[PDB]
Amino acid sequence: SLLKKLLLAP
Amino acid sequence: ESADLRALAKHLYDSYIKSFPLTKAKARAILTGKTTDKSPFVIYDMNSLMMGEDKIKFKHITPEVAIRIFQGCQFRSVEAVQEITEYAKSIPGFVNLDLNDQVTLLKYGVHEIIYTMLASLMNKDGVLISEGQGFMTREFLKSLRKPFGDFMEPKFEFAVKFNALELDDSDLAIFIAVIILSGDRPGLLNVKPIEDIQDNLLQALELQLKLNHPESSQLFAKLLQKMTDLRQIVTEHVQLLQVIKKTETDMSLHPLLQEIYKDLY
Ligand SMILES: Cc1ccc(Oc2ccc3nc(COc4cccc(C(=O)O)c4)n(C)c3c2F)c(C)n1
Repeated sequence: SLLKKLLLAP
Repeated sequence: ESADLRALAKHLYDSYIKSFPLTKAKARAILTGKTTDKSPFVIYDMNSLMMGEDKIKFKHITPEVAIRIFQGCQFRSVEAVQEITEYAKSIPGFVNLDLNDQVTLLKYGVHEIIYTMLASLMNKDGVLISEGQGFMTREFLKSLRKPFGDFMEPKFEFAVKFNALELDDSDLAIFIAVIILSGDRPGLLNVKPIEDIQDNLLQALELQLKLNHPESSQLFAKLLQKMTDLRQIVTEHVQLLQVIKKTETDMSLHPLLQEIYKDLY
């Protein structure tokens, strides 16, 4: 998901 | 330790300042007219909305009026989701949660946080936009054709009551954190670790309010009710959203918002 990607980005 | 709860309070505030470009402190200064900065451009009708097209800068590049305003709110919400995600990741314990639970907390949390923070930018007369470059009057937003003229009134109504509590940015940082760490969001897999984090955040909030608002014993209990209230505001919003998606010939909804709205009430 897009939210997951935002969460994973340092 | 109480000392540790103050350190947590301070950590959240510092993170909050980092994560969110326009704070309540600065927003209130702008709204009251104390800042040395140049005045926001006032949008009070269609003609001034057109003139504002040149003056107001938006971070996102985009090479009828009611629709454009709605799309503008959309894009601001997209920016806000990203700011709020950054802030959530600064809450101790959050990044160590099951990743799908992190997603769930954000999915159900972000709009409640958006409207909490939107209040900071609102008075009874209107709302600050684009980091304070603009001010749109509450009356003009209300004058928009249906269903759009009612898009934001529920939020102004919430903000007027919420702002009467006179929280500051230090209060708000902890309030937001508590909301994000809600153990009762639909579909959470591992509830206890979220409850344990929120329990400590709630202790931090209670002590913050006791020290920062000594004369208002009722504030903590009222804020707990505002958290419940915010869920209703988001519910109403989602419902007016479905009205719009239909009562209008289909417009484009941002994919980040589509993802959030899927299964959202
Ligand atoms: C020149 C100009 C100025 C403004 C403009 O339309 C916009 C552009 C950004 C905006 N930001 C806000 C703040 O209110 C919000 C923000 C986020 C969510 C919600 C909500 O209710 O969900 C409301 N409003 C009203 C905006 C707005 F109306 C356009 C398109 N052009």
